[PDB]
Amino acid sequence: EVQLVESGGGLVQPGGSLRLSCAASGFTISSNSIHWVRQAPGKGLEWVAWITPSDGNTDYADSVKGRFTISADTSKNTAYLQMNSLRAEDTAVYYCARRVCYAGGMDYWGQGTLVTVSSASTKGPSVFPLAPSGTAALGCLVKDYFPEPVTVSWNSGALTSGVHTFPAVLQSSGLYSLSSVVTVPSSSLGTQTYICNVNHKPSNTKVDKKVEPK
Amino acid sequence: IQMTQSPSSLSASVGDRVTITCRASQDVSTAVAWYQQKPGKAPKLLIYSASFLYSGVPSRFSGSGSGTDFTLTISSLQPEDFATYYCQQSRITPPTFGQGTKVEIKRTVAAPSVFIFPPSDEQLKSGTASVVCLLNNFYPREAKVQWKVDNALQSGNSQESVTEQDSKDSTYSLSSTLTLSKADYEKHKVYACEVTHQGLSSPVTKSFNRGEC
Repeated sequence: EVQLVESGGGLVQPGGSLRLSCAASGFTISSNSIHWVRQAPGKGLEWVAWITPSDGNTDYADSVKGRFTISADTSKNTAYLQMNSLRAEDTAVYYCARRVCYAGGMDYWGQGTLVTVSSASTKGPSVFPLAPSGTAALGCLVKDYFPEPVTVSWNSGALTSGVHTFPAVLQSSGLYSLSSVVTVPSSSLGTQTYICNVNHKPSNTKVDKKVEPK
Repeated sequence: IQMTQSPSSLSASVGDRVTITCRASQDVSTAVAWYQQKPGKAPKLLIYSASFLYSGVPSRFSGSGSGTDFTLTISSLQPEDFATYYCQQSRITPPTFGQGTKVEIKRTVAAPSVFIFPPSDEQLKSGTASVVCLLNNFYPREAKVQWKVDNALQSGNSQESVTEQDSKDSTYSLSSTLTLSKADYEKHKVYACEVTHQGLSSPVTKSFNRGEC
């Protein structure tokens, strides 16, 4: 099967550098062009650069020219995006994709990797219960973390029905917050335990919070 | 070259035909492709070279056009078709994406179930108080959620978040979070969220009185 697998993303200081990698399986990268496409929070898709590894010809979006360098190592079947002089505008999920031709389109895409450009320090979340009180609702508030993302599960993955984990929101403090909620039988509140399992990889924070009726 | 998509957004019922248009500032021959993107996920190729269905894509998707005027058509819209759809021209470098068109699934009206949550004792010790209101499983997305503290309407101290449309029943859920200092929180008794929605005959209010009153 054809697969593109990206790596190299994360949190960087403004003015800093980061190199993204796109490793291809199931085809040779010199057979096509390889593109990088990004999506900033709440915005549309933006093309950033392409390369034809057969001859090393390239092109860049005007906003990235000089500062970014696209390259390829055919002996590793991998393409790269060297990003320098990073600005907040560059914060985005970065995708790589192959362009196939017969007349064509981008048929195989990488999974995406999140690049956050900021001077703010990593910070793990505080996790507070949203206590219940027939259907009853309960949840956890995951507050004051940086950067994204956080993952939330319930009862270590045993509870998935009726779960709603909301998108993160940037607060005026520059830190993220989100809530996850679930609806359950009202009759279960006293005897069944409900635990919010929160993971924040960037700060190596793992928290399990029991949510009880108050 | 500029790719202008129309409409910017649309809603249509399950089974209906949806048409999205992409117009180019110059002749791009037939070098135009269409992509579906679900929130947080890699785009997926639907149509290439203006009219060709990419292998594995459902037969309900089709594409037409040449020169300066291109269209993507979904002949029978399904609940899983909610996404942002993008055109891209690749006749000349640089390739250019359209702005995107958000497709929403229209369905019957459904009133939200409303829940309110006081701040935890743990949070109160930190010096801050968050009050959360949940509106669960409703349609349409449009909802007015108002905070009242001791029956006084609140101004610039809440933030809302909405889930993506449910893939099976096409509903939304919404959270509104009111954030106050602990000092301000402890000056008032009644915390209430009032919800106005097309599915509700009159506005629904859920409240609690601080100090388990």
